[PDB]
Amino acid sequence: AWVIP
Amino acid sequence: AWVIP
Amino acid sequence: ADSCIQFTRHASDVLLNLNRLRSRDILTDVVIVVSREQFRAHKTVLMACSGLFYSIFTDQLKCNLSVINLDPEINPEGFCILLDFMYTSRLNLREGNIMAVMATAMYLQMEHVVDTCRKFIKASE
Amino acid sequence: ADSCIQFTRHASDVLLNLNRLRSRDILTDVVIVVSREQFRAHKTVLMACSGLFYSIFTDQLKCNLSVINLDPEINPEGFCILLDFMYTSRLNLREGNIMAVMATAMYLQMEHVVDTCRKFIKASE
Ligand SMILES: [Cl-]
Ligand SMILES: [Cl-]
Repeated sequence: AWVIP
Repeated sequence: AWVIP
Repeated sequence: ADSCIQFTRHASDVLLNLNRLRSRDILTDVVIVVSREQFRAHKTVLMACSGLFYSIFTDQLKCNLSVINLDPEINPEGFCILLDFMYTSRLNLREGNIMAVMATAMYLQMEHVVDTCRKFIKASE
Repeated sequence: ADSCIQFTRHASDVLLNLNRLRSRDILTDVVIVVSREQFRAHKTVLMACSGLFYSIFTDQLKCNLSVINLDPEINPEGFCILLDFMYTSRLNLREGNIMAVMATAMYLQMEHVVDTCRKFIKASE
């Protein structure tokens, strides 16, 4: 996997 | 984009 | 073949176009009903994202249904957030919805979402 | 929302599962016929990848067809390579098939494939 897009 | 996977 | 080249952006462009089809209501083939809230979707996208929908639409009788009613305990906003995630890879996870999103992801059998929800909850405990 | 988190692998996992559905012939809803070779596929994936199929399946009459016959000049192997690319992001581009793949991609309106074909041809000239 999860990220800040 | 195109790459060698 | 081991001689293939790969277009990096292809899978995300396909997903972006499937979402466009959903917004324009093109070739949607099922209505998911969540406590009287209705959501139109594509069965193949639901099956590709959710273990529950994979089980539903591979059943010889349910594969033909045009309406699927979810358990009344499922929160419609939680389902909406998960359906948006299926079509975009983006999860609108907030303090006010995390419990509903986690419970909905457990029911839909969306393990990566359950995992991030557990991590965010553990961080706040 | 601007507060979303994103699962990087989601779009490729969705595409991998749509390909699995295609291999198992699950919920395929159209047969594409190319010089008597038949290919089963999902209309939504075809529309998401090809400008030609987007135009076809948004037509009020053709959207309902279960068989689509392509122009007899289209090479079945070229179509097969492009259909595999639609479902996997991988293009099996070889000296022996590049002209057929390029011509098929021009017909299907798959501009990124046309572009790489032009580059590979230009490199060999
Ligand atoms: Cl997931
Ligand atoms: Cl393309």
